[PDB]
Amino acid sequence: EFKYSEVVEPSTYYTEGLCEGIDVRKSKFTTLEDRGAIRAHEDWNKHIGPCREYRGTLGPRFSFISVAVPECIPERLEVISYANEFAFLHDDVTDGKKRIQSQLFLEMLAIDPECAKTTMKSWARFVEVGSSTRFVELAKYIPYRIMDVGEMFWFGLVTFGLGLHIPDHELELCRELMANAWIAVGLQNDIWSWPKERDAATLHGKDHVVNAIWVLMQEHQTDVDGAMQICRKLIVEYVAKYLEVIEATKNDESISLDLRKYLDAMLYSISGNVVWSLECPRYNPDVSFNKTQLEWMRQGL
Ligand SMILES: NCCC(O)(P(=O)(O)O)P(=O)(O)O
Ligand SMILES: [Cl-]
Ligand SMILES: [Mg+2]
Ligand SMILES: [Mg+2]
Ligand SMILES: [Mg+2]
Repeated sequence: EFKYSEVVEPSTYYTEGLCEGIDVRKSKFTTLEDRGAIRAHEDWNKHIGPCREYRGTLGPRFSFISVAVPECIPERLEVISYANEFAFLHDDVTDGKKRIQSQLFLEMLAIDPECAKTTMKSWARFVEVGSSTRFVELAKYIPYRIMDVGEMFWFGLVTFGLGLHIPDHELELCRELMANAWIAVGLQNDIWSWPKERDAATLHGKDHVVNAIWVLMQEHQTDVDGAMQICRKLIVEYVAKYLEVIEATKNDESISLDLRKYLDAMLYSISGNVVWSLECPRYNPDVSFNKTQLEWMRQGL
C-alpha cells in the first residue's frame, strides 16, 4: 500500500495531541520538494519580483508536501512542490507578466493528460469563485474557512500526485466526507498562523481578524488563551470525527478505489500539517533551513 514513504518515530516529533491515531509519514524523496520549491523562488525572482530564501512549504526537517503527501509519485513530487510554493506565494498577496505560468500546466500534460486536465479545471472553480467577510460566529466561519484554506486546490493537487481518477459523479460526494478533516486542518492553521495573521490585521487597520481565534474571542467573550483552549479542543474532536468516517467507508465498492485511497491519504495530511506547522520557518521565524536547502537558495540549483 505504502511504497514511497516511511513512518516517522513518534518519540522524535511533537504532536501536541492534535492528530491522535494517525501515523506521521515522510516522503522518501524529500529533496525533490526542495528543488521544486526553490525553483519557484527563482522563477518568481526572475519574472515577477524579488524572491530569495522564501519561507513557505519548506521546512528543515518536515517540508509540507513531503509529510502531508508522503505517498506522492516520486516523478511528480517536484512539480507539486513547485505549485504549492506559488500557492503560498499568492496567499501572501491576497493578505502582468505572471500569465507566463502556462509552462507549469504544459509540464503536467507531459506527465498525465487526463489527471491534469481535471486538476486545472478543479483550480478554475477555485480561482474564479475565490475573489467573490468578518465572522463573529464559528458556525458561519466554518463554511468560509473550508474554502479559504484551499480544498479545491488540494483536491486537484493530491489526485495528480497520487494519480487518482475519480468519476465526475463522486465529486459532490467526496467533499461531504472530508468535512471533519478540513475543519481540523483549518483550525490547526488558524492557531499557528495566528501570530502572523494577527500582526497582519494590525497594519491594514483591520478591527477584525479572519481567524478562528479572533472569531472565538467574539462569540464566547473570552481572550486569546481562552480561544486557543477551545480551538484545540475542537480540533481533537473533529479529528476523531473524521477517523470514524474512515472505518465506515473502508468497504463500499460504489465508492471509487481512488476516492477510497484519497480519503486514507487525508489522514497523513492532518498528521503532516501538525509536524510541519510546529517547525516551518513560515510560522516559526527563528527556525533556519537545511545546509542543503540553503546551498540551493544561495548558490542556486
Ligand atoms: N493552507 C492555507 C494557510 C494560509 O495560506 P491562510 O492564510 O490560512 O490561507 P497561511 O497564511 O496560514 O499560510
Ligand atoms: Cl506532544
Ligand atoms: Mg495566509
Ligand atoms: Mg490568506
Ligand atoms: Mg493561516
